[PDB]
Amino acid sequence: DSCIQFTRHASDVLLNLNRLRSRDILTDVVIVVSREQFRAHKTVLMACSGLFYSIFTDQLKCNLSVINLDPEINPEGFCILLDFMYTSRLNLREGNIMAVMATAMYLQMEHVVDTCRKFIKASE
Amino acid sequence: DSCIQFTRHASDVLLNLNRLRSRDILTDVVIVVSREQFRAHKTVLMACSGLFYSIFTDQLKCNLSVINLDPEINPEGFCILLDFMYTSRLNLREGNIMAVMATAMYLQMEHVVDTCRKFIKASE
Amino acid sequence: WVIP
Amino acid sequence: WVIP
Ligand SMILES: N#Cc1c(Cl)ncnc1Nc1ccc2c(c1)CC(=O)N2
Ligand SMILES: N#Cc1c(Cl)ncnc1Nc1ccc2c(c1)CC(=O)N2
Ligand SMILES: [Cl-]
Ligand SMILES: [Cl-]
Ligand SMILES: [Cl-]
Ligand SMILES: [Cl-]
Repeated sequence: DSCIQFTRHASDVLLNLNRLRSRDILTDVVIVVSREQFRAHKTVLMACSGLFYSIFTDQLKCNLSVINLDPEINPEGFCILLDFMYTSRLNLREGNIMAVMATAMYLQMEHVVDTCRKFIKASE
Repeated sequence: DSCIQFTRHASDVLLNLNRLRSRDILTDVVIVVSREQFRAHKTVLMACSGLFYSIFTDQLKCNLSVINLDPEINPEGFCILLDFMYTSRLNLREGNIMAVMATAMYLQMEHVVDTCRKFIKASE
Repeated sequence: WVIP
Repeated sequence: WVIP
């Protein structure tokens, strides 16, 4: 086509989606990770995660308002990844890298798994 | 903070949101523009438009599944802008620029209004 | 705005 | 990935 493109559009959309999340506006699911709960938008979760894409395209699970993750999933690891989904920013630290990588593998977030593997290999 | 950032994340999220829209997955509103209907996600509309941000933060309108636009709004103009919302790509042409600009003004999409004004000024 |  |  002969379209023009607004460079910052995708980033501005994501910034607004994060603002809606912070104010709990039109959030439609709560992700339970052991004792912790995280409110989010199903569409954003599906757009970032192979696991959530699978869950919310399921004819029964698409209608659930609560999703319980595997008890082995670390809440801090999940929190860091949920923030990444809504911001493109990953708070990767020596103290959390193992939990972040295991959570990214479970959530099926290939690019996060890739940078975790690379940061781990550099430290060995 | 000490975060790392994935450059393509925002664009990949938007590409997936557009894929969900095309397959009518978790769309939660229909925008009626005279004889035409457009299915979309409320969160994406709010993230792109001052008008939709106002509508869906309203305590009554947030729960509506159908929103009827002003009868003066051109469906093709709306279609071009809805595509822009989900892709960052604006199909701006001599034959549609007036309708696109009027629709962008109504929807409160300042950057689109700005490029329309500039393209119009260049042709006078 | 750019030509993509 | 970059340093933002
Ligand atoms: N929502 C949506 C969606 C759609 Cl519509 N099409 C294709 N992928 C989608 N999302 C999704 C699927 C697999 C993975 C990710 C996201 C990130 C990753 O590492 N794996
Ligand atoms: N959703 C959301 C939203 C939030 Cl949370 N905060 C601030 N703006 C939001 N969206 C929004 C408001 C005004 C305008 C646009 C988008 C584009 C434009 O030209 N005007
Ligand atoms: Cl439920
Ligand atoms: Cl990823
Ligand atoms: Cl309704
Ligand atoms: Cl805009």
